[PDB]
Order: sequence, then structure tokens, then C-alpha cells
Amino acid sequence: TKEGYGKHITSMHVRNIFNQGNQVIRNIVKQQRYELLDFTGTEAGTTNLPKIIPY
Amino acid sequence: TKEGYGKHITSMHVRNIFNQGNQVIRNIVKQQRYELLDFTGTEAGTTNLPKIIPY
Amino acid sequence: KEEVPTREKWCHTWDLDVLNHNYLWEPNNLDSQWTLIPGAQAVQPTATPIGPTYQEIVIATKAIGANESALVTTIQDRRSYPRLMLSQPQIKDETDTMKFKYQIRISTELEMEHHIKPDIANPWLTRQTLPLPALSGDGTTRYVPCVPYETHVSQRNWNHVGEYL
Amino acid sequence: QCIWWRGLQNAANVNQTINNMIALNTISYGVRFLKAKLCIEVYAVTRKRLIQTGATSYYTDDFEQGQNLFIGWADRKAESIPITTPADLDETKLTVANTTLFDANNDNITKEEVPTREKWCHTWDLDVLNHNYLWEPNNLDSQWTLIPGAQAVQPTATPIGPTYQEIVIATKAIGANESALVTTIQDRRSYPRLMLSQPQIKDETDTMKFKYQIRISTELEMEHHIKPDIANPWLTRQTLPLPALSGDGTTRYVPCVPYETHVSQRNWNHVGEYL
Amino acid sequence: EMEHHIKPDIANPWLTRQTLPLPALSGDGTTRYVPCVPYETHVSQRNWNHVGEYL
Amino acid sequence: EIVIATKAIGANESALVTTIQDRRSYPRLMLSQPQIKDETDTMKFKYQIRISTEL
DNA sequence: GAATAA
DNA sequence: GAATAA
DNA sequence: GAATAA
DNA sequence: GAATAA
DNA sequence: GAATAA
DNA sequence: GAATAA
Repeated sequence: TKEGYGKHITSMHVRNIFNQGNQVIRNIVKQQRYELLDFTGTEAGTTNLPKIIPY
Repeated sequence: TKEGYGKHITSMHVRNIFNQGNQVIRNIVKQQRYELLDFTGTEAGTTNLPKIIPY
Repeated sequence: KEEVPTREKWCHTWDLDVLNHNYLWEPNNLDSQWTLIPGAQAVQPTATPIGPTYQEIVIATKAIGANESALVTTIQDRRSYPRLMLSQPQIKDETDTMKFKYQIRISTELEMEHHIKPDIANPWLTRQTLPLPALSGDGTTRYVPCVPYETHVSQRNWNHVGEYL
Repeated sequence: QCIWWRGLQNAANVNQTINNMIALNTISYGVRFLKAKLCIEVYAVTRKRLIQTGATSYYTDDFEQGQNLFIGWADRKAESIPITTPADLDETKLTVANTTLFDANNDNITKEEVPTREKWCHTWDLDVLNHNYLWEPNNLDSQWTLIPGAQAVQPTATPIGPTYQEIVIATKAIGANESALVTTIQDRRSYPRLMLSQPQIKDETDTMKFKYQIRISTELEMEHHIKPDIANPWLTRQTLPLPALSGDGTTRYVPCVPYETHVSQRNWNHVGEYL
Repeated sequence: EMEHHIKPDIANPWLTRQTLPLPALSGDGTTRYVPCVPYETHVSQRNWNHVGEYL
Repeated sequence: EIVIATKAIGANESALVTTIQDRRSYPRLMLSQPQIKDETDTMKFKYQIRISTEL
């Protein structure tokens, strides 16, 4: 007979404890920025022109 | 009067969107290892002696 | 237009998950500009083709080194991304326009699920990875497309049509 | 991953089920592999007991009913079967060097171990295929030919092609004057690598040597959709060619990718930052 | 019956995204054979029933 | 149990990190064989095992 | 236990 | 999912 | 399926 | 009417 | 949607 | 208000 004593012991079933490559981490990129919009200038991006948000 | 139209717009309350340094990631170090315990040898760790688990 | 006065905020949320059927975008450090937010938008320049990842039905080939390939191939929902701008009122003064300059704080935060690597190498795992809709080309300047709207069309037959059939 | 379900590793392994299959592949415009169920049966687990006095060894084989055949799955690691000849694929003589179900370091194998008088049965559903399509009618004589799957990883040397990726875009000839842009979507099947190995037990000299008496039992459900009652060369529209490797390469590595990770379309919950 | 989806109120050459060209034959051929395939066979995603072999 | 330590934080600052924590006796753990006297000393056992340690 | 404690 | 989808 | 989907 | 009788 | 899908 | 009145 194959028998033995132990604690937190069990007949051995399938164990592969590596995930099958499924895991998800979640960060939020957080980029608060104080900015200025200057239309008072003649230079490049400072003009009467609409300033763009390139989402 | 200070008023303007918008969508998903609100009177501006306190916003600092950086966490106050509280965040928790959880990995499990996973280290399955097939090993041998050899007491049949005369060399170093192979002997009659109990082999140790240094948790 | 959406106009914000002082002590009012313009908040707008985009859902950048365009993507169906157990796929992902390649892992990317965003250092690269001319690189676009997830979208199925269909309009690419001839000069800097964005490629299949950019069209709704993606058909692409990822290398996986020399010896292998992955015909990563998905369908995804189409996202028209209009153009967005921050401009002033146009008010003719005695001389041209009045000039406005806004003190603002933009606040831009971006949710991402970074699906981390397997516990064991799978170069063949790129199957469900897609490259971003990055513009590819030698062009120093690149025009990133904004198409305002995706029109709704019907699969429905007619109603209140006078001709009897 | 390959198709040995015809039992190619020896031409001696043909039964009318194969013959029935061939006659159906003749009268059929297209086919689907609906289900594939494999059952291993272990009649014996037999190690070679090596009794060694110095400078001599006595050999005898002895039954171990306390040991069992390990059916390994490589679910953590990207691996390939090299395939060359229909014989090169055999449940027995087929191997890859420096491969062990037991690594001293990271054991990457999910094992299913069968003792004597226990069987390993595993079923694969080979219907990957949606939207009223089929695989071409095929006599499986051709190795380097793969079971239905949307698996996305093909070699550069022997591209499997669109049929192998999830969204199929291919051109079937229909002779010279016509073509069919057979074009479907199908669900992705990661097919890991499967192995039959022994326990690795260091003896005084290297490993103990085990040899298993077993009966593999491999049966494969197929709906052979038979031909129209009238010629339609243009009917290949809903037929696809198999994920067969194409190339001049004598040896071809058939890919096994362990798993298809699950990702969410769901937004977050219990995220502390308020938004 | 045709729903002619009329143009935007503003030019969108980039709107062809959801437009497709017809299945027009392209070629120099003066005579062109337009294909007619009688039927799309129904195949099952269903497993079997009343199969005698037990499995 | 009661931690009193000084973390540097560079030269200009310090932290008298100072906590209480519950006491953990960690015994010694061993993997050994039965001791069975044979005609010559002990029987020699060698175990094929897979340790699996995840943290 | 707007400042991320799953 | 009279034009064969057990 | 204020940005025209009868 | 695990050995295939829709 | 034992192989980590918060 | 099969001959198109949303």
C-alpha cells in the first residue's frame, strides 16, 4: 500500500503553476500639465489660429 | 456672469490625479523545480544526512 | 464647439479599446511620434501608409524572427476620430482680431491594461498582438488623418413608401 | 499539430476508416475536422533495473506499478515539432534534443501521468471554423499538414498562410479563367506541444530507463461534406486549404504555441484614483 | 430598392472608409463571363447524434 | 518584534523607521530518508521529487 | 486599511 | 444553420 | 444602428 | 433492429 | 472572456 | 392629404 501522513497534503493532480500567458497589469498614464495658449504672438504657434490637441 | 457650454464639463473642484503614493502590484514568484535527493553518495550534500529547505 | 469659461473644465473621454477577439496592440514605448491611438479608422495617406491595423479588418504579418511568421488577423470596430482644437473667439477689433490667451491646465490620463508576458517565452504569442496605427515612411512631416464621423446606414427595409410593390 | 490521425508513421496502419475517408475526399468539395479524441492506454510501466557491481552490470526489466507515463503539455513555452517524413512523426521515435519534461530550474510542463490500467483520454474540437466554410477535401497522405486551427505563428521558411491566421484571406484558383477570394474568420486555437516521457530518476549511472507498453487510441470525427449533384468548380468559395506548410524545406518545424491569453474589454474596478 | 447614402455636409475624402467598390469585373477582356454559383451548402458546427460507436 | 532603525535618506535627512510586528518562530525544515540499518550501515534512499515553491 | 489600500 | 445543414 | 441611421 | 442498426 | 481574463 | 402625400 502507498500511504503516508502529512499536513496540507493531497493526492497529486495536475499542477503546472505557470499561467498560460494570461496576465494583465493596469496603469493610467497621468499627465496633468499647466499650459498657456498665446494668440498674442506673431511667432509660429502663437497666432489667431486654433491650437490643436492631437489625440 | 461666468458661464459656458460643454459636455462632460463641471465646476472645477480639487483635482490632483497623482496618487499619494499608494499603489500595490502583486506577483507570485513561481519556482517549480524538479529535484533529486541523493543519499547514495559520499560527496558533500549526498549522504545519509537530512537535506534542508532554507525558507 | 464646446466652450469653457474660467472655473469650468472641458472633460472628454475616449474609449481606446477598439479591439475584439482576444487581441492586443504591440507593447510600445510611446517615444515614437507619428504613432496613433487605437482606431479602425480607414483613411491612410499614400505617403505613410498606416496599414491593416488601421483598417477595420486587420491582415498583417508579424515576423517572429526569420523562421516563423504570424498572420495576425482580427476585426475591430471603426473609430472616427475628429480633429480637436483650442481656439479663441474671433472678434474683429479696430485692427484685426482681439487676441486672447488662456491660462489652463490640460489634464490627460490614459487607461491601459498592459498584458504582461508569459512566464515562458512565446515568440509565437504575437498572434493576438497588433502593431499600432503608426505612420511608416521617410517623410519628415506626416499628416495624421482625422475623419469626423462614421455615417449610420440601415440594414432595414423601407416603411411609409407609397409605391405598393 | 500535424495529422498523424491517418497513422502515417507506417503505411501498415490503414483501416477502412482511412479508406472510407479517401473515397469521401474524392466525392467531397470540402471537409471539416469536427472532433479529435485521443485515448492513451497504458498496459505496462517497465523500467530497466540496472544492478551494477564495479566494472559489471546486470540488466533486467521490471514492472513499476508505482510509476506512470507522463503526458506532458508545454503550456508555458513556445516549442515546435520538427517534421520531415511521415515516419518522422511517430508517437515513439519522434523526439527533440535537449528536451525533458523535467528541468532542474523551471519546469514548464503541465503533466498528466497515467499508471498501468489507467488511460489518458483527451479530446480536441477541430471545428475552428465559422460562417459556412470548410477545409478542402484532403487525403492526409501529405505530412507537414496541420490540424484545423487559427494559430497565428508560421515560419518564414514554410508559410502556412491565411488559412492559418484567424482571418483567412486566400485565393483559390478554380482553373485559369476564374478565382475565389475565399475569405472567412475563425476562432483561434493554441495547440501546445504534447509528449510521452518517463520519470527522470537519477540512478548511480544517469537516469533510470523506462519503457511503456501502451495502446494509443486516436479517433477523429469528420463531417465530409460531399459534392454537389452538379459540378460547381465555383463552390470552393466556402472551402479553405488546410494549414499545410508550403516550402522546399525537407525538415519543417510545425509550431506549438501554448496558450491564448485572455484580455478584457472591461474597464477597471477598485481603482483608487477617482477620475 | 436602394438607400443612397448622401454626402456629408462637409468634404470627407477620408469617408470612403465605409465605402466599397462594387463587384465589377476588371480587365481588358471584351467578353466577360459573370459567375453564377447555384448554392451555398449548409455545414454544421454540431457534433454527432445517433452515432453507434460509443467513444 | 519592535523595530527601531535608522534609514539614511541620503546625508541630509534620516528616518527613524519604527514599527511593531508579530513574532514568527521559523523552525528548521529538512528532507531526509528513513534511517534503516542494513548489514552495512544505513539503507540509502534517493527521492525523485518536484519541489514547488510559489511566493 | 483628488490624494490608485484589487 | 425543390434547392439532402443526421 | 449637435453630430439627419425614415 | 466496445462491438457505428440516422 | 493547472493553464493569473482585477 | 398600381397610381411613392416619411
